[PDB]
Amino acid sequence: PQVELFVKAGSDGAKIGNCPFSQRLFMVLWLKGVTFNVTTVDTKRRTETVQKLCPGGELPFLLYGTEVHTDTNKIEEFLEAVLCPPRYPKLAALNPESNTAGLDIFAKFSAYIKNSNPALNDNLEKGLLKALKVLDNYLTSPLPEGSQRKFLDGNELTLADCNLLPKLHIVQVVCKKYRGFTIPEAFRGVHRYLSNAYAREEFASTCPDDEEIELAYEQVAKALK
Repeated sequence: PQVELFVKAGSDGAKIGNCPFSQRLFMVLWLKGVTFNVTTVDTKRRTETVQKLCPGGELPFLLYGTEVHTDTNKIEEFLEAVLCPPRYPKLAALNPESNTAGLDIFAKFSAYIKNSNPALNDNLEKGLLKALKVLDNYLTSPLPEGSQRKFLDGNELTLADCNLLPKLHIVQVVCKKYRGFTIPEAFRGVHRYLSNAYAREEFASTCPDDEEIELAYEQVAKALK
């Protein structure tokens, strides 16, 4: 059945905009190998059909045949269940820990980048570094089930990566631009993971361009005074 994903539009009302939820679903659909289409939505000038398909304005959203699906988590669950073998590969992680590792980074980043007071930056930057180190330890330690492995759960991209990678990419782009902050080179696990991810088109190609991510954070990110 025809699959159509509706995602937020970026700065010019047309390009794909910054949104880790949209990118997560794009990655899942690409990894499944299903035929699908994508439609961008300018939250300041939505179309009639969209105004009707999704009255509440939640984005992203998905159309499966003629049925609308909302809530990124529920949409992902649905896709894993219905796009299944032998036609399409199972993307779920085997190690439960893969599904939480590094998830806390994004919130820590968000608090860190919204803060402008230098006294508080010392603490938030350290909390961000700490969360990055915990992820690094997960990536360097062998997994119970299934280190030098490429991704969170092994050598194949799973649903866990589809959630985390978009978020980490935003962290990197925004932190570098607005704070000159880079993920420590000391964190080899995190760096190898990001390099391995960037080599995969499913991630690289679904990243909005840096300026779009930067501009998405213009009224969020503050300079430290």
